Amino acid sequence: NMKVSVYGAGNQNLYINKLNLPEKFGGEPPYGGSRMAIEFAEAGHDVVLAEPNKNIMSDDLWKKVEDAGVKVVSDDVEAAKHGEIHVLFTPFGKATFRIAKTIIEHVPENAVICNTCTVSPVVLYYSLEPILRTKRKDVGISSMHPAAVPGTPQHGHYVIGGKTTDGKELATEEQIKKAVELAKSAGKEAYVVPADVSSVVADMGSLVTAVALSGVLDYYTVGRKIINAPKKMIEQQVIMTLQTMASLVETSGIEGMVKALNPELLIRSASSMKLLDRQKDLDAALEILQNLDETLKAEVEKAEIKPTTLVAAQSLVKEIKTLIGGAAAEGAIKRSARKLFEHAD
Amino acid sequence: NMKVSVYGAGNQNLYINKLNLPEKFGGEPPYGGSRMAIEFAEAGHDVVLAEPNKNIMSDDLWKKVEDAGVKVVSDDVEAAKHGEIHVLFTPFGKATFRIAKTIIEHVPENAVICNTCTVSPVVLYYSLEPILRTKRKDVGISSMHPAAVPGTPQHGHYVIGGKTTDGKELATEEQIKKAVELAKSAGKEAYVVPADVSSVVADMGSLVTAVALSGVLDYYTVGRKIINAPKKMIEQQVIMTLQTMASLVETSGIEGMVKALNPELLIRSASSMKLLDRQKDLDAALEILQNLDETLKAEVEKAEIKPTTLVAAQSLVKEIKTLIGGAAAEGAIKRSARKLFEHAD
Repeated sequence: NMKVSVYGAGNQNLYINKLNLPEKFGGEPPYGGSRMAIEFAEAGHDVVLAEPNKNIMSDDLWKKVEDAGVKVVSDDVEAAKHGEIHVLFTPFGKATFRIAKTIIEHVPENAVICNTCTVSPVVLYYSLEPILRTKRKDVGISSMHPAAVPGTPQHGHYVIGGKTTDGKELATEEQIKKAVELAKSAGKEAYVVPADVSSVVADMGSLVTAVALSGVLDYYTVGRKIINAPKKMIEQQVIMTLQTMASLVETSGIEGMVKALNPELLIRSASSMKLLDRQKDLDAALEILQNLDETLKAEVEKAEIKPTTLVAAQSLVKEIKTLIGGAAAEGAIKRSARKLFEHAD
Repeated sequence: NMKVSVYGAGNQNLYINKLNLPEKFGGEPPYGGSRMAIEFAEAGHDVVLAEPNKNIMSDDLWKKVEDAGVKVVSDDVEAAKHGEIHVLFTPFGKATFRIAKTIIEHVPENAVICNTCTVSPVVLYYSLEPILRTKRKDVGISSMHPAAVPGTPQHGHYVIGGKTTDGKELATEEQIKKAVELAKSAGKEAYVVPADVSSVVADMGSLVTAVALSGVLDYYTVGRKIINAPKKMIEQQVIMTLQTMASLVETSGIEGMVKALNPELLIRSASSMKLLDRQKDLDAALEILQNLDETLKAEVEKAEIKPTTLVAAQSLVKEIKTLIGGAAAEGAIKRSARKLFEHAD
């Protein structure tokens, strides 16, 4: 049994009407934060749900939350005192950071604080870092990311943030094991993933990840089995294309990156790469690029390709450490990681 | 009419046997460099072809080259003196750079030197830069990249490198206009593309570009039409996923990046993104990820996720300029652009 505090019930009007989820995906309301609370309560845990606004959910939905055994409070500090694990199902932007900052002072010894989809745990860690580093060295940052809308049938799993690909531990092993056991007790598959990459595998952007990965693996097969390109050459091409596309969107936006890449041209080039006898990814892609929206094509036409300095980012991280280093290098790196991960502003 | 010099006939055994092109794509031999020479000669241009090794092509294929009106020399310096435009259909690695360095001394005033698929024009420019900057300020670097194997039916176009996304001009407008007119006279579509990105749209890696772009545009549609996510949020997710994937391959290789991303997990997450009623790219991707080669899965299992510091590269370029700047910043940037673009080593 665990003490669990969940923050934010979920905008039910959004799930129900705007996304039309009960019709499009399945399950029944409530969805989101309250649904996670329900599930944790049903797992036999001691669950508190903090929600300042009782209007975001029908009274009948409230009843289902309480019926599950969840204690509903409107005071974040009260949930802060309760939980050994704290799950922020809280709005995009300032609100998440305000709540985290509010509870950090009050959570009990060794509590772990977890993001869901509205924030990166790396950025949440940066926002609490002055506190975590002085007054609350015991508190962990992790994630309890559903990577699905809780209450829909797609929700069979949780993404939990562990040690970053840089080796930084944001939470202890104990803390991470608690989060894992929480996900499992609710009948979900638990995935521990490096905390920096959790967003990449769990947010709505995971559509891009999965499509891009499929193109990489397709290219890897052609390169190994048909062209016989050395491993390092295939990797260099992989890095060159994805890094260029990322950096073009970073300076110029989706429209500007499309202006630079030219989909018309891309159809021609990528045609020469039909070398295996079924490449469903390539076929899909060529089709999609052939049928660009006429008004998208019109934005693209008029887009500016802003100044872009195309570089291998890890090599540039290496350069800044050995050339300037110390506190100024760390400052540059934290700002640039923040530019990468920060969800809203 | 133009004087044109092409370097490298093309390994005919490779196109014919190893890639089985006449059977798989069409056309007739010769393919490659000699084929470009043939086509330029047929366009009514004064064409020289430099090839040190007469064994790389059957005597009957040689005959077709000469029959077209191409003058065949085995001396690079002799082709160097001839051409106003110089097309390097030359091997991966040292050989391309050795030839470029050999001809640079001898090409006539205002000549333009062009890469094809074995080299990036940015890296070719770096290798000649001490010369281009002192003795040969008149010489241009561009590309004449077929983005297809010349002699196959897929070859209907040329990618020509113009001003870089950073604003650097590697060749004059005159020089670029010559290259364009060359491509057109051969009946090809001419695409002028920023020279830094030419590789990304023209090399074998353009498979990854086209697949990844299709996932980006799919995600852009869901985000605009279904989720109603603000434009900047969609872009931030786009940057975050592609930049992470690039940098994971950069430190850890394809196997290590797949170990970090977890395709099993990716199937689950990306499932929640089936929101439009036909997403052929997503469907292809989920399929591909479900059916990973058993021995690929085994490499992935044992792969190391090396230290990776996940950052937005353009933001980090901005940091190095304002923190250190000058000659040390330029050195760091050139090395990191070189790490990105360099095809072989």
